[PDB]
Amino acid sequence: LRPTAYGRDVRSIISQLPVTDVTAQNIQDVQVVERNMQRIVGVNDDVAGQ
Amino acid sequence: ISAPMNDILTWLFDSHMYNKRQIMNNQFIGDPSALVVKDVESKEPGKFIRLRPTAYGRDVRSIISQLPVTDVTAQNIQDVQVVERNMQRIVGVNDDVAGQ
Amino acid sequence: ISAPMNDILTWLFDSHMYNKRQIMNNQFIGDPSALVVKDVESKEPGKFIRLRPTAYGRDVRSIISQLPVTDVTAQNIQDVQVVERNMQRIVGVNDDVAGQ
Amino acid sequence: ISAPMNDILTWLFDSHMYNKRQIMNNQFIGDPSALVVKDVESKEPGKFIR
Amino acid sequence: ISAPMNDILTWLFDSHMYNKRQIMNNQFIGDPSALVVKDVESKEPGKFIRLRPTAYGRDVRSIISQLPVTDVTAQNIQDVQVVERNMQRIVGVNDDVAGQ
Amino acid sequence: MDKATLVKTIAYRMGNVKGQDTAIDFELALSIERLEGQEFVPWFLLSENNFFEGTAQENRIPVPRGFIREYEEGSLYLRRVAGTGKCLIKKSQDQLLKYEGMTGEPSHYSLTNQYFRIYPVPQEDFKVELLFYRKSSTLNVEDNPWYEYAAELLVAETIWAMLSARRDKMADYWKSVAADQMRRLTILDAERRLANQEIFMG
Amino acid sequence: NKKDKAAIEKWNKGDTDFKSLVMPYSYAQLMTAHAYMVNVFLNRDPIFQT
Repeated sequence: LRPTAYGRDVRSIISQLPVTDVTAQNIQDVQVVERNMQRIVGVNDDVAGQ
Repeated sequence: ISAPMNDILTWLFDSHMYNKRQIMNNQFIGDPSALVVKDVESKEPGKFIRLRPTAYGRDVRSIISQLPVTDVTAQNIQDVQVVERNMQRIVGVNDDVAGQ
Repeated sequence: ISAPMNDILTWLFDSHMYNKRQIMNNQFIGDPSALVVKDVESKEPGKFIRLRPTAYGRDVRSIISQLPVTDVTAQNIQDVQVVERNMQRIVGVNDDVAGQ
Repeated sequence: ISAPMNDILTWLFDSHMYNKRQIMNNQFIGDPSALVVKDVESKEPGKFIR
Repeated sequence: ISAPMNDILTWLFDSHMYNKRQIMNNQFIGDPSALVVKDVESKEPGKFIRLRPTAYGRDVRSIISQLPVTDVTAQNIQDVQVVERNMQRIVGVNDDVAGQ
Repeated sequence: MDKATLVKTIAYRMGNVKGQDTAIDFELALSIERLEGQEFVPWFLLSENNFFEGTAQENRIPVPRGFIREYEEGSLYLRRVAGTGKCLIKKSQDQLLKYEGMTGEPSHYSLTNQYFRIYPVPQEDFKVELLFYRKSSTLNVEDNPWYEYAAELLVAETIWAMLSARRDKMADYWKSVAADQMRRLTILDAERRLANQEIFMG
Repeated sequence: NKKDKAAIEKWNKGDTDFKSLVMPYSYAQLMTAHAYMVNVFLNRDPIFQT
């Protein structure tokens, strides 16, 4: 700490901004659309089979 | 054909590596005045860092503490795995689509 | 061909090791005045570290404490594992590709 | 060929062993004045430290 | 050849055992004045330790308590296991090496 | 500032007093004497390197003349004849009784009131050096350090004393002023010392 | 190590302490290798064959 701040508490001065990606769950959605694509084309298709 | 994707992979790796380099080292933040210094700088196994008289009543935590750091770019790994699967699909060397 | 990668591995190991060297030893931070010293320095199995006369009525918990240390470079291990897999891919000695 | 590595192993072991030696013993911190002492120093199974 | 190591094992066992001897017994810390004594010293199955007349209105929880003790030398067991494996390596009677 | 300016300022700020001039000098010397007795020691009371020669078989080394304390970032150093040396280590006396009779160069010490003790009792003449704090009257400097560096603290303190005898209530005010001046002086000492210094853990 | 002489003294008195050592690993590996070689060449029935 600088001279003018000799007695301050260390915890208060610097901190890291918190960030989160809310678009990180798009993965479950990708998986659905792909299954739906297999259904139209019929190359490796869920239907016909249990 | 695969060049466009490969790059996305290099970008991911490099970003992660550059952000780790900058912040992942152990470092501490503290008030210089309250402690006797030569004591701080010793690696002996048991050592008492003696406080100078003024801080005899202060919260010890306040005097010395370690800055907290986290890498937010450490989840790029899930993303790498997706792009690689997508790469196997274009080339067709070991591919998911043929039989899932 | 693989040297560019190997070098990345060496950097990781060395960084972790140096950061460990600096902070691992177990050290305590404390107020010298409040305790009788010869007592602190004894390794006998049961020992009462007596407060000094001038501190007869103080609370014991406040006077001495151990500094907390953590290694933030201890996760470099997941990163080592990736680079090694990538190395197997260039050389092709035990390679992930060709196979599911 | 292996010498350089073996050493790293000896260093690790020795450091650990030296740090354990210094601090791992049961010890207590207390105010001498408040208690009757002979009581503290008894190993009998049930004892009231007055 | 193995004596240097065996000796390390003996030190560990002995340290743990001596530290246990010193503090294990179950002991209580309390204020003698507040309770009628003969009551404390009875092993009958249901017994009410009565507060003395001079303490008729006091709260029961405050007067007597059991000192907390822990053995910090109780983890020496993980360390014993390592040294033993290292001993099998020098002698070669039941050895980890040669085999995965 | 110097003594004449100090006396003039003390007389002026006490109410333009003119009759008393000798009492001001008396209570100006007593003010320094009182300040030297308190716990806080400024940086300008640090001495220079001093060496002591001692005969064989005496472990007791007398304390230096104006000793107040031992310099923390300092040590007692044995200077061997060749010019090399070692730094002696301080322990309590109880802790240094194992050594009686073990033989060799001195290695540890204890301070017990008026005497430094070298427990590995030397069998030949030795020589040690030390840095420590001293009372000013014993410093080897041209002018009292206090006059140059802490002049305001001095003025206030003197005024309190003089006024307290006349029973004005202004005193408490001047004691508060002196306390503030000493509080500010303590911060400088740290700053002066901690300037251009970098601290690394371990 | 310097701390070692003290430990040896404790042991003589009846007590126990830590004295330093160099880890085995490398030795074990040489010995395992020597064995492979002895078995492959020397322990055979004819040894030199034509």
